[PDB]
Amino acid sequence: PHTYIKTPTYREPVSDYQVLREKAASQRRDVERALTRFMAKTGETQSLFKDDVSTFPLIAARPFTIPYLTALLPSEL
Amino acid sequence: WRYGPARLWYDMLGVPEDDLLADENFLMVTQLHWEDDIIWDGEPWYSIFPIDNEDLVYGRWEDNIIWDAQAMPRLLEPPVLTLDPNDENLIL
Amino acid sequence: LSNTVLPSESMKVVAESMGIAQIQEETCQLLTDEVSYRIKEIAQDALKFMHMGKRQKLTTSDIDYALKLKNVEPLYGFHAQEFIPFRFASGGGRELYFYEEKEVDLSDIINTPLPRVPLDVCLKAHWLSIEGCQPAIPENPPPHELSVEQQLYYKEITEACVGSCEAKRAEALQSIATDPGLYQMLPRFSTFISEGVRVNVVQNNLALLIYLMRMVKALMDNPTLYLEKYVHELIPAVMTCIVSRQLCLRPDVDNHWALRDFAARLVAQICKHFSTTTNNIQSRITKTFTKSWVDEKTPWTTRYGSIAGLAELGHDVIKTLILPRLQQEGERIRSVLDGPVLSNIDRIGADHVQSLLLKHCAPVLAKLRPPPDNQDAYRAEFGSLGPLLCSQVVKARAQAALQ
Amino acid sequence: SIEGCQPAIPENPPRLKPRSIHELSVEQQLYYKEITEACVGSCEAKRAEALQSIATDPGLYQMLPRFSTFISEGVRVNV
Repeated sequence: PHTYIKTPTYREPVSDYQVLREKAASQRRDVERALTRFMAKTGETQSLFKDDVSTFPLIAARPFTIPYLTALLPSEL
Repeated sequence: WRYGPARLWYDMLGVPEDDLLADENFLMVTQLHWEDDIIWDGEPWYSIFPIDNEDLVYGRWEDNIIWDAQAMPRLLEPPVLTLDPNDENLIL
Repeated sequence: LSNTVLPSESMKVVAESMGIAQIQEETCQLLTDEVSYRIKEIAQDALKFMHMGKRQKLTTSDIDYALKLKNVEPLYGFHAQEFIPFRFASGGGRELYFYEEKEVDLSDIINTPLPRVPLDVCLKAHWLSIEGCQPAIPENPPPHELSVEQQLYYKEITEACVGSCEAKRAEALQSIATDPGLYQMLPRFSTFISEGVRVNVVQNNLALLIYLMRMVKALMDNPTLYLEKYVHELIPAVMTCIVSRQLCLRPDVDNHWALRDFAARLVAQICKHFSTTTNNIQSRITKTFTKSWVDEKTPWTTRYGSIAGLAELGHDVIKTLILPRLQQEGERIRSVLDGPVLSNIDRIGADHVQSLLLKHCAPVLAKLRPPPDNQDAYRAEFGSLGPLLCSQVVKARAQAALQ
Repeated sequence: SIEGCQPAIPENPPRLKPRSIHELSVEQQLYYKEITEACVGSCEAKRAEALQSIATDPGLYQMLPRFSTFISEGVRVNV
């Protein structure tokens, strides 16, 4: 065959619903954890424990001037 | 694409449409201290191996480097994105 | 080209509105060369109120000022806001166009919303040119989809690395370096970084380039994400930060020099972690650095970048690339110990190139020479590289003593 | 000639981006797998042919990165 036989070949496709659900779930959890830690580190922060910024940082609660606009209104429409 | 990734750059710009040169000298056998590697007393229907970036392996990316710049007359505006599916770790 | 008049068949139609049944063709020619003669005398006298009253529009008050000039009675009802409508009537052999006027109840003009009151003429002064070009005051002319969570994360992380404060930047870079799930946002970061390094050509901002290089250095330290599929975008961005010539806004005081050795260390790391024999990353980076260094006409900044990258690649590279062109130091010291123009910028860049060259060639001279090194400096170019080599041998002896 | 094609025997002289293919054929990839699994010397006649096959295959270029990488990587995790 090597003398004159050629077939293209492709990469192994992962069409499995279990591992696709796991990949999408873990990527969503990791990006939302990274986003919330970045936003809690670069702003005012609260803490459930005394002087606890590295582990479980909370974004501090800011008051709105008009709170029904950020509560009741839909953001994806 | 003006609204795609790099929209921030596009908005900041304000664009709105839409013999020592012989090949051997450079072979890394003649340019690498590969002696240090020698371990001194150390203490297929689908591809068997990974497919390389065809653009890096083949394309002339060197043509996107700039010879002269801030003092030069060229211009830029919104450009597209492509999403290569050969790379794993991309959900779509 | 020719004298253009109204058509003679347009006067047969007009003569039947009058009641004239049959009008011969010599009378119709007699009518249309007179009415198209009086049109051209009010077309050209309306143009004298369009030009003397500087308007370039020919409003309908220009024709009414010219009919007043030719003593002919005015045309009533052409100052209202209208346009050109026409309505085709097909018919059984009679083809024509008309107006199709409309009606309106009288109480809906008594109860229309009134327009806003006009303003009076006032004066405004502003500079148009100040001893030269125009100022940039606003009175002058100007010259697959990320989810909302990760869209917000992308927005906050990219706007934290633009330079409002340093602490949010350090937390954003410590986020990029140490999060597990930042894939699906790697192409956006690569596009952001490469386009932002490109935007240096419009605005030579050293600070934003240092911030983008610290963004790349933070992206490399992430254990979870693999930059193999996106390294073809980050390589020329760091290369642009190395071998471009104007990295500064004020060339003399801005330390473009550090964004040089930082990006050189970055590209040595990017071709240590990712160079494979299928990639040929390191050989293709050394070839660009080499043909930028050996080739003359290159500025001292880009030669500094080439020497910095080549010397951060390793010891064998500076053995087989830097050490053949050590005679080039003489060509450098041509413009340093002498140099007709002293007050140019070609001296600070030249002795920066000199200092980097002898700092990196001192351990190479310590590796491939005798231990004595009595007059190696004299044998070296300019006798300075040899003094640096003696200092390097002394430093190596001190390190051995510390060990 | 075999139905128009000249064989390489020693008696002869010489937006989503599309899903790419490996630069080796599956006959070539199977050949690489057989030659490497014979060259780890489970049987001596298998080795010796595989060594002669390496020593005189004309089309063994464009597979040579994968052979060099298999050698290099092997010795380092084999010492």
